This record gives sequence, C-alpha cells and structure tokens, in this order.
Amino acid sequence: EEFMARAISAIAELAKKAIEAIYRLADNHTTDTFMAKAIEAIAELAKEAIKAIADLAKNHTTEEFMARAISAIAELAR
Amino acid sequence: KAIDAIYRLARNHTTDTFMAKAIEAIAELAKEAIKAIADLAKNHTTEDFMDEAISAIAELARKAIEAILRLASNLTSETYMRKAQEAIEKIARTAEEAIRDLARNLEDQERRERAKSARDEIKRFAEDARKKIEVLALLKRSREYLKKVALIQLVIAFVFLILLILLSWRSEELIRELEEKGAASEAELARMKQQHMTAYLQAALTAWEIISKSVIALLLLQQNQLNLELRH
Amino acid sequence: KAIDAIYRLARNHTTDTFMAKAIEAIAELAKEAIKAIADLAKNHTTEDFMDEAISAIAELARKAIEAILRLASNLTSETYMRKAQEAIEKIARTAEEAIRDLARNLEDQERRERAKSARDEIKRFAEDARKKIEVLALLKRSREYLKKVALIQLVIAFVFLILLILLSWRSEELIRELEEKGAASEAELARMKQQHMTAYLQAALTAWEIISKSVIALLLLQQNQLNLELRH
Repeated sequence: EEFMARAISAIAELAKKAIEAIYRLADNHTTDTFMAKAIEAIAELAKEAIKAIADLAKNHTTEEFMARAISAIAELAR
Repeated sequence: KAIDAIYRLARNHTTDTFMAKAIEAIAELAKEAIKAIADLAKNHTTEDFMDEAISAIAELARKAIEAILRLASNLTSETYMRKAQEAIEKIARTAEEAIRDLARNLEDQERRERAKSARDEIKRFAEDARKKIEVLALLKRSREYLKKVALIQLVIAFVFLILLILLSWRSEELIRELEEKGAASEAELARMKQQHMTAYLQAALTAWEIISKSVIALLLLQQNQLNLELRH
Repeated sequence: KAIDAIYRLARNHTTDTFMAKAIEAIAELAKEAIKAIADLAKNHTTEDFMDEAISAIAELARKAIEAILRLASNLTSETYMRKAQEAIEKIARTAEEAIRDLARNLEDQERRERAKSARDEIKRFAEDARKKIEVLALLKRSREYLKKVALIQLVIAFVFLILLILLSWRSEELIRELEEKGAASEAELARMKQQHMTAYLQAALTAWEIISKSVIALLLLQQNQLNLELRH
C-alpha cells in the first residue's frame, strides 16, 4: 500500500536532507569540531533511516519495495 | 503469514523485552515450518512441492534470520545477541538443509543456483554471529577473570605485608615490656628475640613464595588469553 | 505398518512417558527393519528387491527419524533429547548404509539420486542432534561445575577467615585471664603471645596459599570451558 511505499521515500528524504544540510555546512567549514559534528549527525540520520527502510521493505513480497529500499539505502549510505 | 506478521510488528519495537520476544517467536516458527515444509516436499518428486517448498523456505528462512539479526543489532549485549545467534542457527541449519535437499531433488538448475546462494547466506549468518560471540565473549571472560585474579593477588600481597608488620610490632612490644620491667633476663630475651625473628622469617619466606605462585597463576591466564586472541 | 501405526498415535501424546515410549518403539523397529530389508535385498541383483528395499527404507527411515525428532522437540531436556538422538542415530546410520548399498546396486540413476538425498538428510538429522547435545550439554556441565567449585572455594575462604578470628580471640582470652589473675609472669606471657601469634601466622600463611590454589583450579576450568565453547 501507499503508506509503506511513501514511508520508504519519506524516511530517506528526511534523513537525506538533514545529511546534506549538516554536511554542506561542515564542508564549507575548516573547523575540525564542526566536521566531527556533521559526521556524528550524519551517522545518526542515515543509520536510523537505513534500518527503518530495510525492515519496512523486507516485509513485502514485491520488487516495488526492494526497489525503493535499494535506491533509498544506497543513496543514504553513499 | 506468521513470520511476516511478527517481523512487521517486531521491527517497530523500542524495548529489549519485546524485541527478545520477537527473536524467539520468529525462530520458533521459521524453524518448525521450514523443517515441516521440506520434510513433506522431500517425500515426492513433483515440481509443485519442490517449487513451493524451495521458494517458501528460501524466503521464510532469510526473512526470519534477517529479522532476528536486525533486532539483535539494537541489542548488542550477550544476553540478546546470544538469543539471536541461537535463534538464527536453529533456523539457518534447518533451512540450509531444507533448501539443499529440495533444490537437489528438482531438475531446474535455476532453482538450484538461487537455492545455493540462499543456503550460503543462511549458513554464514549463523557462522558470522557464532564466531563473533564465541571469540569476543571468551576474550571478555579471560580479561575479566585475569583482572579479578590480579586484584585477589594484590589483596593477598597486602595481607602478607600486614602480617609482617604485625610480627615486627609484636616483637618490639613484647621485648620492650620485659626490658622496661626487668621481667626477663637477657638470656631469656635473646631467646625470645630469635623466636620473634624466626616467626618474622617464616612469614617473609612464605609471602615471597606465594607471590611467585601468584605470578604463575597470571602467566597461565596470559597464555590462555594469548591462544584465544591468536587463534580467533 | 508398525511405524505408521506408532507415529500416527505418537504424534497425539501429551506426556513425557508416552512420547518417550514412542521414541524407543519407533527406533527399535525402524532400525531392525531397515537393516533386515536391505540385508535381504543386498543378496540379489533383481530390481524388485532393490526398488522395494530402497523405497521402503527411504520412507521408513525418514518417517521414523522425523517422528522421533519431532517428539523430542516437545521434550527438550537432555533426558529425552538424548533418547531421541540415540534413537535417531541408530536408525540413521542403519538407513544411510542400507540406502547406500541398495542404491548403488541398482542401475537406475533416479533411484540413486533420490536415495542420495535421503541418505544425506538421514545422516544430518543424527549429526545435527549429536552436535547440539554434546556441545551444549558439555558447556552446561562445565558452567555448573565451575559455579559449584567457586561456591566450594568461597566456603573454604570463609572457614579460613573463621579460623583466623578464632585464633585471634583465643589469644586475647588466654592472655587476659592470666594477666587479670597474675597467674603468669610477663616473660611467660611474652612467650605465649609469640606462640599465639605464631599460630595466627601459620593459619594466615596457609589461607593465602590455598586461595591462590583455589584460583588455579578455577583457571583450569575456565581454560577447559573456553576450548569447548571455542571449538564447538
């Protein structure tokens, strides 16, 4: 259904935007502390999003879900 | 239906109790189901049993294992990682064999090749979890045990030192009382002084022997820890 | 007829006694029957003996093993899981060999391929049950033994501490009586004080030596448990 399908995109979307925003600030900065903050924040954002997506998709019997989760995780992870 | 229902709900847990219930619930059914599905399919050559059983088991076995290992990943202490590993190994061995026999009884090489991949990831999930727990858990016990032993041995060394100072103090007190009072002749005191020094000696000689023995107990533990860490 | 009759009734048991009777009843007949069916079929090349014996044994061997293991799954303590494993291994080895020899004596590769699958699941049921019981049972005994030893050793440490306090108390009492009464000279008391402290010393030095030895007995057990858990 729609909830499960949107949830994969929504889960990855929120973490992805937060990852890009904290990364971008850290990429512009030369401060080690700020880079480290983005690193830890990024791990928390992608870690939760990846686990939630992987389990959501594995509770389906179709390629729609594996496709959404493979792309969502591969993008969050990379 | 039962594993998908359990996994769909289990993945949303926040506590150890509920994740642990899912770990057992998932393995109890996947293990019994897999064994039954194949044991029934294994008794006939029809492709209908082989295909339904190979497909049902490869999906059931992997979801049950993956669900357990993922719940375990949020519970990394031995209590839950061990329940998860045992839950996985029981499913995984049942599934490796169930898949293997059904795959070989079906003439379609495509089912056999996909089945081989499922068999290997299933076996490895159980073996991966097994090696990590057994070696790391044993290393932790060896380190804790050795530290506890070193602490016991320090207590022993300190009480030997206490005994030696007590003997020295008693020697001074016993002689001082007699010398101040004139309650013993010098010959009597000289004999007492040797008796006091002899007791000091007995204590000192033993304390040093025991410390050497204490070192050996620690080297035996260091040898044990070394061979575990080295062999992993 | 006897195994199907036993299994049809055995699967409906609710008690340990009756499930256990079925475990033995199933193996006694499947093992004797399988050995006999093949030993007779093995003495002639006719396809009628080979087909009846390969088919009868692969079905008889597997139902007897599966029935036993499933009864055992509701009786997971060692008492019954061991009866089940032994009951299975006896059937399983008899059947692996009975199937193997009959299958190789028949020119039809299809009987040989189905027979190979039956042989492997039969062997594995016995090996799976064997490894789980032997390693887990031995780990349980090693842990229970070590805990019992630690408890014995704690009792020993406590009685050594009791002996030391008793010696200290007797020293104070023996001297106090004499000093209060004026029943001993100071020189006599000084000698007694050293004798009392010397007895204290002998007790203390030994208690510490024994505690070190107690630690070694536990490290020897920890080394044993480690190698079992590590090697599984």
